[PDB]
Amino acid sequence: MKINRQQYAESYGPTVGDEVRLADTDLWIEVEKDYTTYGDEVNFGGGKVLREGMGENGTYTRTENVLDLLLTNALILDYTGIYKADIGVKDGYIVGIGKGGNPDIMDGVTPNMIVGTATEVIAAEGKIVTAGGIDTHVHFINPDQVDVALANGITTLFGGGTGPAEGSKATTVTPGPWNIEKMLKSTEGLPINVGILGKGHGSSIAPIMEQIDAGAAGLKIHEDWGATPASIDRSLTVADEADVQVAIHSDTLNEAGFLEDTLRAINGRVIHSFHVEGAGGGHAPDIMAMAGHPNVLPSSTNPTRPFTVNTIDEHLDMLMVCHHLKQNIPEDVAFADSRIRPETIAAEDILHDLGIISMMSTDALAMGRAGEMVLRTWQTADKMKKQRGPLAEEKNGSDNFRLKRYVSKYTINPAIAQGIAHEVGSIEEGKFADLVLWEPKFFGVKADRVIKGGIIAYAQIGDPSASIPTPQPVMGRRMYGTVGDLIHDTNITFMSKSSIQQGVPAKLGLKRRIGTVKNCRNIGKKDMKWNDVTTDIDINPETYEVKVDGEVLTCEPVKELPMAQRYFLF
Amino acid sequence: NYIVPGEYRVAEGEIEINAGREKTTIRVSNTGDRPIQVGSHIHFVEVNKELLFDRAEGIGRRLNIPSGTAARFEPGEEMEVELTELGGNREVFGISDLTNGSVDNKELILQRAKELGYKGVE
Amino acid sequence: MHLNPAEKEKLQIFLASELLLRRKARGLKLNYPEAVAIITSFIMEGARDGKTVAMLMEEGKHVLTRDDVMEGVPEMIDDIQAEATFPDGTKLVTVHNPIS
Ligand code: NI
Ligand code: NI
Repeated sequence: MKINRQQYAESYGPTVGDEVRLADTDLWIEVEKDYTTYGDEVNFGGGKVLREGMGENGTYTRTENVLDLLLTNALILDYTGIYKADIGVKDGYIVGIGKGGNPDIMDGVTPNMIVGTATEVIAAEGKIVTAGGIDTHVHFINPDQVDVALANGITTLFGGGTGPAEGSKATTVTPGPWNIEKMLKSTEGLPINVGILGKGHGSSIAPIMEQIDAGAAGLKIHEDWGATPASIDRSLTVADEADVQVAIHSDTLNEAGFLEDTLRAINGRVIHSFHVEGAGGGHAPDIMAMAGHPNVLPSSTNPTRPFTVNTIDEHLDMLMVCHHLKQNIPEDVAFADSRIRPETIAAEDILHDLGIISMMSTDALAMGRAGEMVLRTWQTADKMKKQRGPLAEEKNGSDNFRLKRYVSKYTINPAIAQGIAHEVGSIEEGKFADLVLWEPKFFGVKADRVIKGGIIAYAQIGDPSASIPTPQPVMGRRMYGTVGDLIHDTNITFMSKSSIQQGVPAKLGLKRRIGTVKNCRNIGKKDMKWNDVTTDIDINPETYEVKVDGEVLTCEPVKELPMAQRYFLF
Repeated sequence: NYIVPGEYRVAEGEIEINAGREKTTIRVSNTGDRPIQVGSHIHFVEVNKELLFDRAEGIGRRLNIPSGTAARFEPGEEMEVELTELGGNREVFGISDLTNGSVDNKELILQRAKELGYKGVE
Repeated sequence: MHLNPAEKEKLQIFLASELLLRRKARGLKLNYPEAVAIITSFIMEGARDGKTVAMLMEEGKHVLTRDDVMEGVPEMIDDIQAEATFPDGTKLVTVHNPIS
């Protein structure tokens, strides 16, 4: 007996060779392989397969290869591939990617993916499943920012801040032992994974280091605190001892040095370069030249992504209003004009497409949108396909190569850069079960269900008083993973090795899972999945033209984007 | 070219289910006065007692229908269905408690079925 | 007023439908959330008028047409479901393929 492909895909989600459009973009992803056994697909419901004696095993105890949760029929989009599989979760972690069910009567069942009495089922047929987004440029300014991030599929926030204090409104910094301890305590009630950055500023080691020992997971060097050679140097020395990452927003003003001076202070050490294009901050006008170096892990923030006809106007004014600039004072305007450049923003689209900028991030509430990292990543990929055509490396009509290059920017690469990719950042066996389900029509726009540590934390769901959950109004809502003590077991506080060894979690009464920051001083640009290109980026000091391999990198701004007015109420 | 957000573009061809497994066609009759609907993956010899068919032919088999679908028998309806072979370890536990072990034990399964009145044992 | 949880949530559907109707009245092609809001509020107000579930299931397919909405919106909306207090208590209305 045979099933035609259209019918197959409607029932079980797509299978090998089938393609799916991402939202209302022009981008197509193709199923590369499928772990199922045709005819023994898992599914749940009345008269369906996962029933006792059938696709559900009625013999094994939980410990005997039985799952806590099976996501059936997922279309996985990840750096590791675009393929169809069942996903098995146990103790909060992804334990199996393969074929789930009952070995009694089914062929091809992954041995530790038994559906038993202990197993919960999530039907992923017809959905795209990705890792939770890793946002490594977060300002902790307003607690309402967390649902905003969860609704666009972000599950980890790395950054700093104490709320709406001017230090935190400008810089991703939680300064000093006491602020760090207070924000670790605050973090106990935020339904998302968190890592806190201390102030990467000082001329003595101790003041910096004590922040790491208190529980910070890394450091931020920002020009508003003095992004000087000394502060860069001391932070990187602390980082190299502590095994944590340093992010940098360099000296825009070129006050103590030009880009080459900042690079000489860095001295070959590993560093994460935030908003590398430089509209978000950085040596004017040539900070984006950092993205060509081997020891730099480069990210963009999102308001420049991608280059649109309103981008410059909105930035020029944004910059003026947050710096209290005046169009009357000539220096103020020369400053704005040196910082907000059409030439570098256009080239940032193309550096993303080439794999030269490895990561995306938000800059949430400081100069970036908390719920648009995922959104703008895909809008950028879509714009580049239209302007540059499919990358040479593509297949059929698939955009699979570009899709793995771009999903990597907000999942695995940020995790790698921050020393937390043993726990999060990709759909792989042995990693925390932070998983986002998307309807294809809403892909990258609004997440269906966000799973945190193997329990749903956030969902687009309807009237709580109705007979069923689908009646209006359907809106993003916190789920049971966020309630009571469950918020501790489904989320991770990422901390330095020294704060963990010193018993900070116990000193402060932290109940959240504690994740260890590690392995981030011996990585480089070569470790950025699908985005590992090192090259000589030239930024002309007079015209701000960007050249890579002797060619000018230019593209036009677009008037319209997908994943925009078809979806949003405002 | 009209954009349907999230639409599929499926490849050409058909998907063959339960490929390379032996198929068997049998006649089954619902001798009861209420409707019986049977799922794809229930061990076929352990279905409702009132379904009359050669019970030996259900052993170690299930319906050869798309995973998660079911065959329906109205009161008094007789029709042919096609079965396919169970896979994996070819063991069945629970359900109607007729097998509880290997499906190779046909005489034991048929003895339990006959004693409990599952219609159609020789 | 003694508002319960659902009454207040559902007020927001009415509001979103007022917003969308204004947008439609100044000539715009409606988007996904706007179309859903207009059809949902139509159903709720029809239940408040005393229509039957079967009447609203028919009428709901004629509130907005494809030329009222953006490209692809018809195909994004497979159904619209809403629960409202009819004269005989709360009932569920499901409008299948409301826009074609
Ligand atoms: Ni910055
Ligand atoms: Ni920032």
